[PDB]
Amino acid sequence: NTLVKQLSSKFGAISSVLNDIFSRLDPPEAEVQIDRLITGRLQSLQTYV
Amino acid sequence: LSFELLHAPATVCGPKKSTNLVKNKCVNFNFNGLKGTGVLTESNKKFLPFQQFGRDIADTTDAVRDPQTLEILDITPCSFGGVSVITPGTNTSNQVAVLY
Amino acid sequence: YSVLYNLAPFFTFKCYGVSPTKLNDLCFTNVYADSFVIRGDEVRQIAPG
Ligand SMILES: *[C@@H]1O[C@H](CO)[C@@H](O)[C@H](O)[C@H]1NC(C)=O
Repeated sequence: NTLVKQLSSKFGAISSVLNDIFSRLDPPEAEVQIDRLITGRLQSLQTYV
Repeated sequence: LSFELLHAPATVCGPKKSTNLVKNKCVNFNFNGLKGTGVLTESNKKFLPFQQFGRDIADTTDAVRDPQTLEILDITPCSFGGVSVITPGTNTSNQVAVLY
Repeated sequence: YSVLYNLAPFFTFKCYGVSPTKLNDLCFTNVYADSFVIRGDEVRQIAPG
């Protein structure tokens, strides 16, 4: 349940939804936003393991 | 210029033409600026007139309202699963079996 | 928003939160337009933070 609920954290990004970030903003900043989200989710997975 | 983005009908955007509504198959959908992939089916939820879209325990959009007709559509992902390959040694045979 | 580069050469066009580049695909609830007149040295004051 904790792993599932950790998917709504923005991790310092504009949004937690990838589609909104990709459709609302340019690739130059989309890179950093998706990097932040990906790093947060990878950290969550490693902690669970 | 200040733009308002809320859980509202959101009736101000560009000249994009709409297509027909097709159900019971995994498709790409763009419901009023909201993009996604999956199969849309008739929903049996008791939506209230002021409500626009639903949500699940996993905090994701799993129900939408058609911006043309007062219809609630449930969104589910298309089929998914894992595949395992059962083999003896390659020193023995090249035949395999597959478990979905 | 496609027809917006049809005036005098704009000196300031800065967009926060949405990429102006061919991104009229987003649907908004309402739009607010705030128009005023300032001096050139004060234009930089109109920005977050
Ligand atoms: C236009 O949109 C309104 C919104 O409720 C809807 O009732 C009506 O059926 C729509 N007309 C057509 C031709 O789709």
